[PDB]
Amino acid sequence: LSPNLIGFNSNEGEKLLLTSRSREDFFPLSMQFVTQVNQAYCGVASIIMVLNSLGINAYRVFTQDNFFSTKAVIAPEVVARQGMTLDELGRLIASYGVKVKVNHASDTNIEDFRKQVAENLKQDGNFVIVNYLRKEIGQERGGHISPLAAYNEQTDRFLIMDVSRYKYPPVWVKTTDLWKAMNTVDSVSQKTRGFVFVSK
Ligand SMILES: *C(=O)[C@H](CS)NC(=O)CC[C@H](N)C(=O)O
Ligand SMILES: [Ca+2]
Ligand SMILES: [Cl-]
Repeated sequence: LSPNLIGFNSNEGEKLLLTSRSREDFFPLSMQFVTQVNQAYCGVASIIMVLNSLGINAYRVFTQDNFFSTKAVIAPEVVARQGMTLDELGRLIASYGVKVKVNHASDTNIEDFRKQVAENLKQDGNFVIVNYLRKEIGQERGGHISPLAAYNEQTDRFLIMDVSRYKYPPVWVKTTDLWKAMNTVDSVSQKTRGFVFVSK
């Protein structure tokens, strides 16, 4: 990992969870944590984690293999090649009748991101998924999607539950770096990246 990130797979990373007071969502999300089934499915993995964490009925559970079994929003063949945009992520979640608030970085700011997300992370029954450019947080890749689990107030870092579990552990990222990474233009959408709030 680049030195600006603190891996959850370290004593320091564990301590950031232990000293966080905005960490409720870590529990149900970790309980549903999955590895993206292929290199393009980060958004699908993120969605099914959140849907299962919310208790959404599809035992009747969501799976990356059953998610598209919704197709009218975006075809699985398109997602397999290109992933999904922030707006497509919103619509895919909404296709199962769940409430979504999509926040493009261009329409908000770092202070409101931090405040609203930190408050959300204290609450069960709702969740946050981020869409960000990996290069901007010191990681390898283009645009990625994963849920957020916790916020450490002392260090101003958010815990990303990275669904690329074969490649990276969950990481604690500085708010400033995560903001910079969301405040990037996705060439597919020609819109900024950002974050989504998900609730019943
Ligand atoms: C994760 O597996 C995929 C890899 S392409 N990423 C996304 O679905 C986000 C894609 C979107 N266009 C972006 O660039 O942020
Ligand atoms: Ca929450
Ligand atoms: Cl799965």
